[PDB]
Amino acid sequence: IDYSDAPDEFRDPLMDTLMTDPVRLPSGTIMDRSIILRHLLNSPTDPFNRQTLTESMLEPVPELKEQIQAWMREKQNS
Amino acid sequence: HHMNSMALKRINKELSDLARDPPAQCSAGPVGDDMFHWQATIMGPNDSPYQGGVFFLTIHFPTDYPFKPPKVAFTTRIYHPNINSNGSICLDILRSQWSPALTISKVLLSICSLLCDPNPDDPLVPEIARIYKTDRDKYNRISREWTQKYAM
Repeated sequence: IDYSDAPDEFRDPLMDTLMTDPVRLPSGTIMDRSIILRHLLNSPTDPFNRQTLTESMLEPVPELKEQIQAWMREKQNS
Repeated sequence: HHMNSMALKRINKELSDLARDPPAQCSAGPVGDDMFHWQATIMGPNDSPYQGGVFFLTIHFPTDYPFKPPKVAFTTRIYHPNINSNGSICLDILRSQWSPALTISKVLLSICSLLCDPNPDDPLVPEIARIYKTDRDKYNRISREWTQKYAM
């Protein structure tokens, strides 16, 4: 079953899905690697500031990931 | 497909966000049952010659939404340099200039702020574009003449 319910934040800016591999664009925006990657196939640009963007420029955000994983773990009780 | 269910999930939020927040003079909903097919309505800005008239649109969402821009156009006839007999609209936002961050709510506004101020240097209907440039009075009059018989 399971769902979300997710505390925003974890949620993707575009699709509002739960993230599984958060990354930060140069923009300072945090996106799910999966989503953003699909955007880069069409146009090599940040989907916000419309500045040039490539995979290389994506830095991972573990702090949040663990935060999500731990959250998913808590959502395994009761 | 998976990229289908996803695009849909987004479309849904957009619709839920037009309920928690309706744009200025703008209204849009699914044509019932089909989610990738919406109709939109516009109350004709009061800073335009279309003031009063109600103009209907059709929004067809790509299955790759929002990665690909939504196809949208007028059903209602309207006198404007950037809208032609078919219903086509001339907005960069709807062509090569569309960002996945853009939403329907946003687009409608972009369209209204076009009915108030048209871009005649890049016109969909040259004949009209020349009237706008040379003789505004003509334009405004005509725009209303059409808003009169077509949009009411």
